[PDB]
This record gives sequence, structure tokens and C-alpha cells, in this order.
Amino acid sequence: KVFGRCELAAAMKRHGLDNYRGYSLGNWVCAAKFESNFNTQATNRNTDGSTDYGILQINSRWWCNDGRTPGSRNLCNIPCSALLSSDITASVNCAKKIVSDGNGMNAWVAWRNRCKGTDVQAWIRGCRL
Ligand SMILES: [Cl-]
Ligand SMILES: [Cl-]
Ligand code: NA
Repeated sequence: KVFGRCELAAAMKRHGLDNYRGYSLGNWVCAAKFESNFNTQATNRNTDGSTDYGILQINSRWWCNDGRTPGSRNLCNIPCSALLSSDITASVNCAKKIVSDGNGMNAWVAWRNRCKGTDVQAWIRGCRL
């Protein structure tokens, strides 16, 4: 599923991401835009052989099982395929764990490089939230 901007903002808000660990909704929307372009089916193979899955490009090294990332963990206790669903519940539940891991949203390199310090509120401009 390719979400609309305000559509994804509303889903993230409903799932309690708005100001989760002090990160405003625009941070989460910006992160999803540059990780997946709002596409739930996005996948990216990393150099280390792990894969990034779903709207927030959650990685198989620590967070989900794809059965092909040797020495990996499954800390969100989900198949990585669950992160590709049109329903973002699993992606959000797992992102809440990731962002609690101690580095906040710096865990998303695309958030650090493209969202951090910017006018993230622009990402929810115009939305009926
Ligand atoms: Cl957009
Ligand atoms: Cl594990
Ligand atoms: Na894994």
C-alpha cells in the first residue's frame, strides 16, 4: 500500500506515535517519506546481508525474522513480512521498541540525514488530524 501523507499521519496518530519518546508526528511522517516513500511493501538489502522492511524500513539484524540474516535477533517477535502489510500496527509496535533503544530516531539514518533539525511540521501541514 502507498499511503497518502495525511492518511499515514492519521494512522501513526491513531497508533500513538504522535510525540512517542518526544518525537512529533511530522518526525515520523518525514522518516517514512525518506525510508519507504510511504510504500508498506518497500524492501532494501543491506551490505551486511540484512534487509529493511516496510514503511519505516525496519532491519532484520535485530528487529524481525526473515530466516536469511545469520546471527540476527527478532526483538519485535514478528516475521519481517508482517512489516509489509497495508495495516501498519506491526511496523508501529516495532518502531516504538526501536526508538526506545537509546539513540531515539537516530536509529533511522535517513531521519538523521534528512529530517533531524528540519521543519518536520511541514509533513503534517493541511492534514485534518
Ligand atoms: Cl508527500
Ligand atoms: Cl531475538
Ligand atoms: Na532477524
